Amino acid sequence: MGHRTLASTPALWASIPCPRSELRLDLVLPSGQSFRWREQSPAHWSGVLADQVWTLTQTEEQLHCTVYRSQASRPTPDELEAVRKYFQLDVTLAQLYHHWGSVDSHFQEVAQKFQGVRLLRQDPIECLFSFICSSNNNIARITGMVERLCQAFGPRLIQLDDVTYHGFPSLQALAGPEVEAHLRKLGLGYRARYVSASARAILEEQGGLAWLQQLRESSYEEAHKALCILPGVGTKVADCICLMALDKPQAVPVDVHMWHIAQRDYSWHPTPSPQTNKELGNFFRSLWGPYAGWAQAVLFSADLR
Ligand SMILES: c1ccc2c(NC3CCCCC3)nc(C3CC3)nc2c1
Repeated sequence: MGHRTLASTPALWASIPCPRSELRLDLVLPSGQSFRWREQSPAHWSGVLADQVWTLTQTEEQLHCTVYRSQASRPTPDELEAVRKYFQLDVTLAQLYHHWGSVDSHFQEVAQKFQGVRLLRQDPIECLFSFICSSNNNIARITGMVERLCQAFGPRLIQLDDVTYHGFPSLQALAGPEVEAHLRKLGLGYRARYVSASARAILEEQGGLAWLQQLRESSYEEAHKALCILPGVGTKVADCICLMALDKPQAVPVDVHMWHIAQRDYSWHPTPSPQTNKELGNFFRSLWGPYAGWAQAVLFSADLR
């Protein structure tokens, strides 16, 4: 079995009305939100979404989706709802791009060269453990560690060419007393202890998946504080999970990367440290407004290119 392309199997693809202004897969899927997508063929993005493998590709006006499960067929309208939810396609980006463009002139400039930078709505467990794997790491090496984590502890879904896709591990799988030693063997280093000890904390102390739904329904301030009780989850990782899985669109994760960007392109300086990081966060919330994390995604994606 091989990765599908739109050209070679058109009947297996369902289309979503989606202009390049609302979504660019190439500025979203590889741009440090999810680490589960690879361009396995030009303009064709393959990855695990809701425990199934998908390939996504787009033309000027449409997003095209295929799902690998039986006999091959088009995604059902119900299956496509997972895709709509993941890309938050209810949110009209054009309205957000204008509002940011008005209140910030550098952004306005970047925005018309980098259309369709959306924020994924990610599964809380996948997002939490992926961003625990993100510390002191580039996108390349994070992607590798997450792949090896899922290979070890997640269910095998399918093989396409020489890529074996796994579901994201459950809390139960990551909480086991052998997990930390095995994840060290896979090169996660110090992040191994964080993954295993956080899985255990969530299961035994916080009450499982119910806690991450509770944090979804809570304020940014509550949810951020709540996440920072987990081994390996400080301001940076808490802000990532807040923005990308817990619907806190005002969350702005700040590292040395976001800092070289604000230094150069915004003539900012601390009046890199916890105190200086929080100031920077506050600035971007003051400037861009209640969806500041989304505006940050445009600049970060832009900067990676
Ligand atoms: C490794 C992996 C991912 C990221 C990352 N992802 C951003 C997070 C906020 C918006 C969208 C994606 N951001 C940053 C900096 C804050 C800019 N560093 C990373 C280092």
